[PDB]
Amino acid sequence: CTQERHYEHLGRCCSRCEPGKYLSSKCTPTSDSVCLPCGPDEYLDTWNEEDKCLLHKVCDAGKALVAVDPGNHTAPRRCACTAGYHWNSDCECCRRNTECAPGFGAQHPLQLNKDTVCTPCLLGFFSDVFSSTDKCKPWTNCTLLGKLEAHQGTTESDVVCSSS
Amino acid sequence: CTQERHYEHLGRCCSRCEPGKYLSSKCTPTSDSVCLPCGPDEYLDTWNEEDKCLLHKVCDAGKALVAVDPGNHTAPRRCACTAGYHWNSDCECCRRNTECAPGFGAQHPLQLNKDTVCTPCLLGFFSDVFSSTDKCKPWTNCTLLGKLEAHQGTTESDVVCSSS
Amino acid sequence: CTQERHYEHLGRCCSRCEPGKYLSSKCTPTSDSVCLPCGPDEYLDTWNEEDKCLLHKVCDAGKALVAVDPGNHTAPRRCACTAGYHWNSDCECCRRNTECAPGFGAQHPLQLNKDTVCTPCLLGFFSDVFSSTDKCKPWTNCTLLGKLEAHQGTTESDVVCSSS
Amino acid sequence: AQPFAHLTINAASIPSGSHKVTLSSWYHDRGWAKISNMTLSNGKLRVNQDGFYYLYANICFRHHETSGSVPTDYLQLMVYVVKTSIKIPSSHNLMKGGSTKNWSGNSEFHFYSINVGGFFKLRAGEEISIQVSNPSLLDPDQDATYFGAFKVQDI
Amino acid sequence: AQPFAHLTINAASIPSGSHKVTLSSWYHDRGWAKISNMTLSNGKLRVNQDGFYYLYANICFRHHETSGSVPTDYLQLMVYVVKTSIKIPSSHNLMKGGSTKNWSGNSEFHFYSINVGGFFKLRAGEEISIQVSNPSLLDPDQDATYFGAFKVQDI
Amino acid sequence: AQPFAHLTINAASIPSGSHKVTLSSWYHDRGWAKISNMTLSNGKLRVNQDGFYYLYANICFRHHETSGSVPTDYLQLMVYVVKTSIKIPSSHNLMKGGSTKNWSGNSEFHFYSINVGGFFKLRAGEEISIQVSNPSLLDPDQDATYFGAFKVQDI
Repeated sequence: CTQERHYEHLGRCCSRCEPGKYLSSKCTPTSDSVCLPCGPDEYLDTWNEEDKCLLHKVCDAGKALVAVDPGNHTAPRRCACTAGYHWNSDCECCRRNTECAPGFGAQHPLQLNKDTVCTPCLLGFFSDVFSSTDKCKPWTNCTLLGKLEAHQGTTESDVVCSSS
Repeated sequence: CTQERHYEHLGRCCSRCEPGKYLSSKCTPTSDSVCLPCGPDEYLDTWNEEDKCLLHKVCDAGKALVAVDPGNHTAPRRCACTAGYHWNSDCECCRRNTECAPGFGAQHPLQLNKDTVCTPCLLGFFSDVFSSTDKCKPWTNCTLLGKLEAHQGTTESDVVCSSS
Repeated sequence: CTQERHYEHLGRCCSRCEPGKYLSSKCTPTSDSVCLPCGPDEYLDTWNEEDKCLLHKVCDAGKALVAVDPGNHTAPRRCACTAGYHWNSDCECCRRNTECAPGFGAQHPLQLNKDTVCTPCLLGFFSDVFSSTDKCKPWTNCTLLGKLEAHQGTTESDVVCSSS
Repeated sequence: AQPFAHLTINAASIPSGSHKVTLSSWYHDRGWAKISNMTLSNGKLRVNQDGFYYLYANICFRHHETSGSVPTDYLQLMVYVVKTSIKIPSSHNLMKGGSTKNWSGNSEFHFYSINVGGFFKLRAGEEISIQVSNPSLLDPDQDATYFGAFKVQDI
Repeated sequence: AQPFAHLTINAASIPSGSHKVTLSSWYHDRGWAKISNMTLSNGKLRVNQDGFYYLYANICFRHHETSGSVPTDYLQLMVYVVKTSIKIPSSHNLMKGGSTKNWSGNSEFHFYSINVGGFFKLRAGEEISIQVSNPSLLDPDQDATYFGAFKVQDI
Repeated sequence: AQPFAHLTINAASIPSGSHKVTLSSWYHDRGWAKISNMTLSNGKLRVNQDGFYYLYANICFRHHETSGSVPTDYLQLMVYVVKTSIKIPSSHNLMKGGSTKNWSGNSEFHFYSINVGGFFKLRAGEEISIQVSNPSLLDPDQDATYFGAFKVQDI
């Protein structure tokens, strides 16, 4: 018999427990499964055969983690690394986002809990700094400074303006 | 019934063991507690119901610890950090005494196994060094050098003397 | 009864197992010891009473170790530290061979898996470097350079040659 | 059957200081936390039945940049497994573990764990508790910080 | 009698990356490696009989000069003892241990070991497995890297 | 009932070298030290009754300024749990733990502890002993340095 609600015990096709509760008692030959609701800060999000509910992840501030979804008896608590960091599964920690070097800028918009991806500055823009947040700045317009363009700019440096 | 020598077991008000010995056998309905004396390097310092005596603290030289009171079957061994250190309960270790900065001196007398407490030098005295032992020195008397006082002193520096 | 093949169990002088196999069953009063052969990568090198064979040493490359003798069911696998290192029993690791200072050279031939032993350079030779492999070099012969000996050499420096 | 306990740190009640403290809040009924024929009051695990128990503890310390600078000073991350009589003054150390550490580097994250375990003779009424040096450094995870006990033999 | 297992790392099949991996090869029948009334498939230790087991793991990390330079970057040597249902998706952490390390010094050799142990309620069909952060740093010795379990009490 | 042992270091007889040594003096009858149906000769814990035992050890290393400078050289603090037959030559390693350390800093105190534990098949006549790398660094406390064993199941 199907699984989306059933399992097999004493030769019987017993009913599986629904999200929000765990099985307190396996089915006997005379009665079916006794499924009780998850206690505080616990949850099960699938039809199960668990004798205890899963405990919610702690979104430890001390790890630069914050709750994005508080979770409940049916859904797990979801956490994210705070600004400037992204979750790294190898260390299971919030790693500092990588910096884009001069000539490149951070691709926008900046994804929460994801590392910054760098891309080179294209014609008309530059970045002369190491930053994990800044995108390439457009070259200065000398006329706004009341000047003329003495020097063309690059991907790494801004134009040079001079009073005529 | 009182505690300064009694406890309750099989409905009976049994006698508690005296410092220097532990209870080898709890009281039966026919006899009382059998209290045997503490073995070598062991002790119990209170009327008790222990089945074994407490072992003496090791005053490890390797931790800069030394025995102040050897202790015995009745009293616990007492240890102290050697000169220049004081016991720190957070690390359970002998921490280097803190240094008084120029302008302050170590309050005397120096307490064994306690951290040095600093106090500012008062008029007529100075300290021009970082020390966890030295108290403020009094200003030099120029006449003992066969000189006159060219410059007044401060809390941080000594007077300046000059041959007239 | 002797040991080179015997041991005592149920009052009986039972036969000990030969290298290459372990005892699967101790002798009963009706039969003797049942000795089965060592499995893959295992060995026993003595007449024994073991219920399992010894597993071969891993000659971990990651420890700069290499197999000198692969070993087998009768003999243990032997390992050695690779060139430039020697096995240190305190750390149970491959330690960097020690360097001979100027004035001394490495005694040759260089022993595999042993530390280099230094000896001072004797008359006519020198070493002006720190090395765990080099032995003292003989002084340069100025005539091969088409020159004369301007300066005599030492144990630490070579002769000085000058075009006449 | 036998008594036992696996207590996980109460992530919501860890003290915030830097001074050694007795941990006084553990879970005993959620996640992997469980207790049987043993009593937990306030960080104190009371033995309800004489016997020889195996006692253990896993303690995890962690620090992240966003929490501030790690002051340049003495850092010794310690755990002490302590035994106290529910009616007899000073506690005594059963087990000790830890390490002096320097977490001044410029790395974003610092992590360290300690584990201790031993076989002990306990009496009903005796209590087992945990002390740690830097509470604000404690990792709140159930798989990280916890202690337990299980009886293996009668007295 | 009771089920048990002491699995030692399969020295010939340790993954070579630097990324966290589930170890998938242990010995179960040689040297100190042994198993009883428990099943080992691929790094997964299956419980064949309900009960409360004591689970443990010892993990040793090592690095030698001859293997190359230790890049100047983030080093966190971790072990996670994970529980998975032979028929239920995501695994969950039971125990965690480890330490951030700096192995940039000029010493020839670097070494570090972690140990974890706890009392857990397990059901037949549930599996216990090991995850480590830097597999290529794993010490292949049987006395160095291993995990095990033994039942101490019925459910 | 079952055999067991919790041996604490004999604070008065720790060797003074820097070379690896087999510890040869433990307490077996004072404080937390206890033994039952097991024999302790000279650092050697003899198994008196076949079975599967859980073996463990906690080792604490410590150094204080007043003891002198920590030479700038190779420091690897290790513990090896060794098995030997009361009548069969070379010992073999059961468990290994430890860490390379740099204790050159200007801190007054240095501290480090290791723990190891595993399930093993032992025979009467077999002996369990402890080896450590830097004996003069050993912490003499009973809650700090010790090893033990307890039988959990018959063969």
